[PDB]
Amino acid sequence: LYNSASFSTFKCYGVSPTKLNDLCFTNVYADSFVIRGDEVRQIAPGQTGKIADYNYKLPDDFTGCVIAWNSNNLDSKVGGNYNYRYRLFRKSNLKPF
Amino acid sequence: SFELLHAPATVCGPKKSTNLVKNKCVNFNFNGLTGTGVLTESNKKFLP
Amino acid sequence: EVQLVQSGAEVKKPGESLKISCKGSGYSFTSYYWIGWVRQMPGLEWMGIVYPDDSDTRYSPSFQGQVTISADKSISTAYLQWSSLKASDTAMYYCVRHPGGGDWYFDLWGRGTLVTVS
Amino acid sequence: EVQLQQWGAGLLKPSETLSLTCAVYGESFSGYYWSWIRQSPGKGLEWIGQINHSGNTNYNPSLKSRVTMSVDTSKNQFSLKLSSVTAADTAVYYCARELGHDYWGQGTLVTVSSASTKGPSVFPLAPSSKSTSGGTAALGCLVKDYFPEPVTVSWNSGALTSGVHTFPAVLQSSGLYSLSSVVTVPSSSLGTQTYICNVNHKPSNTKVDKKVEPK
Amino acid sequence: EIVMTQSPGTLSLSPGERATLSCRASQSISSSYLAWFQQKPGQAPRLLIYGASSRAPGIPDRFSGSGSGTDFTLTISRLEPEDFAVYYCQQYGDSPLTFGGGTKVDIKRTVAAPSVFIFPPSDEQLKSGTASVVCLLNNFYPREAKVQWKVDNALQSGNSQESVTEQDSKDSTYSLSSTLTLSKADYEKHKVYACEVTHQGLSSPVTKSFN
Amino acid sequence: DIQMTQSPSTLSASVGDRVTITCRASQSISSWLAWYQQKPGKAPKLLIYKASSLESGVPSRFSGSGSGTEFTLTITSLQPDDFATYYCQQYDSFSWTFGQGTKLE
Repeated sequence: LYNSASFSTFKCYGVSPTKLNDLCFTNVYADSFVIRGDEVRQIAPGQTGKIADYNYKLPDDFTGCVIAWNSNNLDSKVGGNYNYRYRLFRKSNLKPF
Repeated sequence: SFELLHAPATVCGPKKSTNLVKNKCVNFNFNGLTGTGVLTESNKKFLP
Repeated sequence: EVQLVQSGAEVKKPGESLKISCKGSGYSFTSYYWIGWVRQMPGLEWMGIVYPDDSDTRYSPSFQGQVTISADKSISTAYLQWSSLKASDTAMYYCVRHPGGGDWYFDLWGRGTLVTVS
Repeated sequence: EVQLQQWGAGLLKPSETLSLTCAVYGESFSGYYWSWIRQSPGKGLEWIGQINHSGNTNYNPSLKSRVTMSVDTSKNQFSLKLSSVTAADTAVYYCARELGHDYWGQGTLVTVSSASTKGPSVFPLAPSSKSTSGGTAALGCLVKDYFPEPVTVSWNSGALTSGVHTFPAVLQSSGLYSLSSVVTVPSSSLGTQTYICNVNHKPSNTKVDKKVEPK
Repeated sequence: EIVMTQSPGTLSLSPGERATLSCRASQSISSSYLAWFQQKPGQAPRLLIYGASSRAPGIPDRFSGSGSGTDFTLTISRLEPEDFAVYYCQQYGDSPLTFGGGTKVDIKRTVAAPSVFIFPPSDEQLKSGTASVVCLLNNFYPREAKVQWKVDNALQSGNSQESVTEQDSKDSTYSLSSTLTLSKADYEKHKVYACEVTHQGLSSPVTKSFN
Repeated sequence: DIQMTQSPSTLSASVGDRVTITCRASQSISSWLAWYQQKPGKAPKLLIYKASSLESGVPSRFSGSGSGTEFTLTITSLQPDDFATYYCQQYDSFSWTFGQGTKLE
């Protein structure tokens, strides 16, 4: 993953990316989802958007990291992809995870 | 998300290795035993 | 009328380059779809697809035409880029467009051409 | 039904902090989002943010770095703080419920300027002789150099209320305001009647009376 | 930030007619989540139409809305005297609520002609060291007008400002006052001064001059 | 890849009769199905997209059903012009594999 080039963002928070290989953990969780371009800066521990509060709240004690890449070829039509939806209205903020 | 160690870990990266050169003096690591020497074929029969 | 049109049939000796061009017409916003070829063996085989705007290609595992298909901006020429072949297999092609964006079924077909080798 | 009552300071020096409060009556304060909307004469309606009783805040990304919101559940109030205020923040602020669509506050005007309170001044005017020859003339008093916006002007001690034009105040380079109040009269009335212009500036507690006479 | 753009801000039409207002969004609006607000002077905006098609409770039936995608329009069947206000768009289908620019509606009538009643600078202001002269206009329906100052037979700009009153309740006209400031030495140096009035209704280029 | 078995084969029936064909899947796919019409000497023609959804310009006798693995195409009334070949297609994974096909006469 680290040596790939299609990835647009690869910042890591608790662990440096150069020495990811030599570290053993109990479990690895991969959360996958699609968002828009301007909204990708909100996936970090501590944010105040509509995705960090109503869709994908992250804990402040985060240790993995986030990998985002543009996919305009797969998810696009000359009309629109109305199959991707987001939570716009809620009554309270989501708890982490 | 890398769930940190609370029980003994079971996931981490592969360990690389080199070729097996014989009949030359070479520093060697074989699953953690380290040393320098000349490695040659043997007629010893270790149990499994 | 939207249409994918191809040239005439052709036959040539082994070791000679074979190119097939499928032309998209009738609708605007071309090169924003996914264009590709399907092997016509009814006696049903899909090969890779190409996105003209960014020249991105996928390829089926079993079949591989080894084609870097590119389309010019003005003439929208999504011609097959195949400079070599082996006479053992017959690469019978129908050119097909994709709606894209999840609707990955084959919607627009072409009449196609008969390819004879050797 | 929900009744919204808001208050807060209106005059602010540059680089100060703006504080406004809004109070809710009539319905439940919990289980709702309360929003602040700003309206400027040069921009238009703008949405600042919103807060609910639990303390969760939604902010406009443009103002997110300068806007803070607080809620007091005991007395059913919510408040807005806008730090490092600038002259571009002069506007009318409303407190509304959710996106609006039902109920809005009355609105609080906020003026941000680095000028101190000053008293208005009246400049005399004289109609031209050509206006007298034509048949109609205009008599007007010009008020200048008062900083706080609200000022009242009347003529004939308020008796003459026909044809009175009071143009809106304009802001000058020095940071003060000025306006003019005019009345149209026949030229025949000239030379036989005496007029009067009266100005009342409440924030400076100033009352000025001028006797307007022909030419 | 879905930026909304509206039809021309000012449009004039006689009462008892139909009105159409356009509204465009830079991007598609989800589920036609568009709302129309009406604001009268001195009051907070009031909702008229939600969902781009429906009508809010208590709203008269003469307001209608229709549109989709990135194009919407509001229609008023008959304009009562109270229907003259400012109308705004609002999209609530995305994260930050965005409002439109706003469209104003006026009252149409016959074209009038401005009357000019200039006042020369007073002595008291000259004692204070500032000079003010006012090209004045009175009673003209078309708000669009131009006045240009001529000092030493040359164009003057950047030193004068204009103030226009609101539309009258019954006369439906406008009054404008343009004030130009010049230096005392400059005002003494030159002998001829003028303000020239160009208006579509009044063809003659009246150049009101004085010394 | 996806291995998809078209259990029905060359079938004979009179004109104006119910006909049902099935196209079993190796593993469940969430109604990501396409039915294609084929005639001898003619290019393949798109018939049905998204499992049970009729395309414009197609007679109403064709209908689709099935969720996950039991995908089926049913024609209520057979026609002389309906004697042709049907092709399966799936687009769950990127390796888009067709079906074996069925013959009608």
